[PDB]
Amino acid sequence: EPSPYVEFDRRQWRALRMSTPLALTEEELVGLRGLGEQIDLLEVEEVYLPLARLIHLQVAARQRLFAATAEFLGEPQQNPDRPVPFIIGVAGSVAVGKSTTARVLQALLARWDHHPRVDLVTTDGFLYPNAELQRRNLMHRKGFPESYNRRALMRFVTSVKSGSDYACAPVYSHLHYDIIPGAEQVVRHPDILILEGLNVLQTGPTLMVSDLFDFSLYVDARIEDIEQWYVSRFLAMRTTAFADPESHFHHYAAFSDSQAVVAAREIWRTINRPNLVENILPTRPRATLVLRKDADHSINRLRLRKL
Amino acid sequence: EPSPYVEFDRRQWRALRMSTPLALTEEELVGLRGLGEQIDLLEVEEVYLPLARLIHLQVAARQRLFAATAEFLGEPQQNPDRPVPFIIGVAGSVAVGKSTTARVLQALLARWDHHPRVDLVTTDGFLYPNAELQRRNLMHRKGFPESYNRRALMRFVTSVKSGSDYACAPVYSHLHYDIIPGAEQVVRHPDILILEGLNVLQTGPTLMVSDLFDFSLYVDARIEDIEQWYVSRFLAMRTTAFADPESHFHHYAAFSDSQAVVAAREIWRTINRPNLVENILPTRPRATLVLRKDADHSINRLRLRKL
Ligand SMILES: Nc1ncnc2c1ncn2[C@@H]1O[C@H](COP(=O)(O)OP(=O)(O)O)[C@@H](O)[C@H]1O
Ligand SMILES: Nc1ncnc2c1ncn2[C@@H]1O[C@H](COP(=O)(O)OP(=O)(O)O)[C@@H](O)[C@H]1O
Repeated sequence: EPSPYVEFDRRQWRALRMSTPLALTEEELVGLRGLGEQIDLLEVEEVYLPLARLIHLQVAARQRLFAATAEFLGEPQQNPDRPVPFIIGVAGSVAVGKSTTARVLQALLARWDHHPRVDLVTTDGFLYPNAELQRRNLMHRKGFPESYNRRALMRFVTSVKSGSDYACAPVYSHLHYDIIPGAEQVVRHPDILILEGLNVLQTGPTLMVSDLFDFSLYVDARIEDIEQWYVSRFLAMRTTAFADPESHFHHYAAFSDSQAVVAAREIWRTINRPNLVENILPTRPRATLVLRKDADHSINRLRLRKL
Repeated sequence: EPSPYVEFDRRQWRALRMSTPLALTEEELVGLRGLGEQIDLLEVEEVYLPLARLIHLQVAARQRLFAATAEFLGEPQQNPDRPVPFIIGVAGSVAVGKSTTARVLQALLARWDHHPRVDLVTTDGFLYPNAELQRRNLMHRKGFPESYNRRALMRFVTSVKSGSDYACAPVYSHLHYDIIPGAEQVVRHPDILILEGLNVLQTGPTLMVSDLFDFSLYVDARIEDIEQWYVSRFLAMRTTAFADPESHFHHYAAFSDSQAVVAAREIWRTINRPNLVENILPTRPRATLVLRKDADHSINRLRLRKL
């Protein structure tokens, strides 16, 4: 039976790397991975390099596509130095490694000879402020579709892909657990934009951001494995993030392995798991490429969307 | 504020026709329109011709796109005489003229110099048989998402776009109001496939048909105007379709204008309107091109998706 997909194991996937060059040191790579992520240069070669290639083969191809509409409408032509921004989306559960994958990807893509302006934006900054969240009674739904100002989010990406000179996005603080007053991230007509978020790939009664993606990634892994990464990281943060007195979570630093595990699991059980099951996972089918990571965080399976 | 859309009035739209040739007589056009549709050669020139152009500009462009993935995967190349089928979807309410628009489009596209194999398939044949509908208690939800064997529908389109030599689809009888036993529509690797249906443009927790469209159309019009076309056509069918003794609706032929109007409205109120409002209209935002028709069935506004 025919399928819209094609799957590989790392062995099959790596052979598609070809000549793509590795332009990242093992040290640069470090400042790119988040706590708990195992990414090393090898994985960047057998997995991220082919991927970088695929994306580059499509950037050109995807443009012939907008050219047509421009030609059809009988408009000016190029401005080879201001084409239509290539939008890439990275989706996946909390603690699955999206940020690592997105930062690495941005590092690889920016380090290509064109030296493209590759901007990265997370939907974090599009959550509603805690005050506003409390108003709607959503302080325990942070991450669910309704906890984001999607109108703003959509306005943003649309602006960037429609060729605006610059666009602004609010900024979220993981330290204070809230939106930073007056903080803004300005994006100036990038060549490529990477939007990272749990709910980037979702669809709805209104034109959404997933409808503006030219390529998409879904970082996947077993649910019990992700809970594990989540709990584990929670305990680990007792001495890194939580250790800071300014942290909205400083009280967890004192917890014992045992209590921390109990706490980490309750949050996972009442917030992140339900959201992953009800909102995130149902979007996985639409991702151009799904990266299957096993229990050790290693990506060794991939599902590509050819149709 | 930037938008993913661009709108035109017929005046602006017609100028994009250019040189596109009219290869249809006023007589050929006739056997293409359904009862009540006002389409004439003029509209085919000021509206359908530009559209035919746009589509042709994209067929080429859309292919450079699959080429890339083929090149990336390091596969054989062309077979210029078996490229990836261009899938087009035509959505819209019951009685809005989809079938006319789809048949005309197919006529125009087939009559292009390449003389492409342009097949047209309606989702009608993918409804569940009345017996099966009765089992699920859906005899009054015919047209709603759940009244279709979408797995089959998806299997079909996927097969055709994945390059199969041929694919089969069941056949629906408007006369007997049910699926025709043993009837099948065989589609052989067309160059272009047009899928016509109320719910073609919808999205869901699973990869769907709308996800395989390379271009899409949404025939629109005011809701009170469509009800009008529906009721009006119901009465008109008393002497055409319903007049046949074999019709599952032959009993309506006898109705008086007044009773028929009462009946037509109850069906519209309890079936077609709810479905249009709850399922069809919410998909309009995702259509590549929306054709706004006014009360006289004339299309004089269009909304194009550039993003
Ligand atoms: N409470 C926290 N305090 C500080 N940093 C955090 C906190 N929670 C998560 N982070 C970091 O911010 C990012 C959050 O990632 P998550 O939201 O867990 O998605 P993912 O792990 O897939 O990137 C990661 O870099 C994570 O290490
Ligand atoms: N009860 C019926 N009997 C015979 N033909 C019908 C009947 N209802 C609709 N048709 C015809 O079949 C097609 C049904 O179209 P509809 O399902 O009303 O969508 P649309 O009008 O947008 O094409 C049209 O050609 C219509 O004229």
